[PDB]
Amino acid sequence: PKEPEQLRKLFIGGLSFETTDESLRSHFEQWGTLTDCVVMRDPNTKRSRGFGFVTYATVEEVDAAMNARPHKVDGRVVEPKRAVSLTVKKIFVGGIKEDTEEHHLRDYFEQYGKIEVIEIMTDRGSGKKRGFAFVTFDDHDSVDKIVIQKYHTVNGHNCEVRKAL
Ligand SMILES: O=c1[nH]cc(NCCc2ccccc2)c(=O)[nH]1
Repeated sequence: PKEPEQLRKLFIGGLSFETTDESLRSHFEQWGTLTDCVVMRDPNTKRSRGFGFVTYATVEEVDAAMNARPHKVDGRVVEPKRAVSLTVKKIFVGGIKEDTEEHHLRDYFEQYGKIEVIEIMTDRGSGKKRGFAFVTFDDHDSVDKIVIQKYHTVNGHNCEVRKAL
C-alpha cells in the first residue's frame, strides 16, 4: 500500500514571491504525480511567505525530484528538503563492532549519496576499533534518506544510525 504521506512531502524553501500553487505544481510535476502542492501565504495580505510544500504519490518520486536539484522555479533557485522526522551531512553509525571496515560502510552508504569522509573510530590508547564510525556526504539528502529507515544492516550487523553534529 501507500507510503506514509509524511515521507512523500518536500518542503520547498526560498520561493520567488511570485510562485503560485499552479506554477509550483507545474514545475514539480516533471518528476512525479503530485497529490498536493501549496504555497504558504499570509492570511491577511495573501503575500507569499516564500516557502511551500509538494506531496508526491511515491517515495521514488521524491527521490527523483531531489536527484534533479538544483531546482530553478520561476527564475529562483529553491531549497527542497524532506519533511521532518537539523540539516546535516554527517551520520553516526553504531553497532559495527570490530570487524567492520571502510569498504563495508562505503559499499552500503554510497547508494544513499556521494561519500566524502569515512572515519572508523579507534581507541586513543590501544588503537582497537571501538565499534562505531562517522560518514560524511556531500549533501544533506543522503542523511535525510538514511535516518528515516527503520533498519540498517552493514556487514551482518544491525546498526544504529543518527545525524551527527
Ligand atoms: O568525527 C567526529 N567525532 C565525534 C563527533 N561527535 C561530537 C562530539 C560531541 C557530541 C556531543 C556532545 C559534545 C561533543 C563528531 O560529530 N564527529
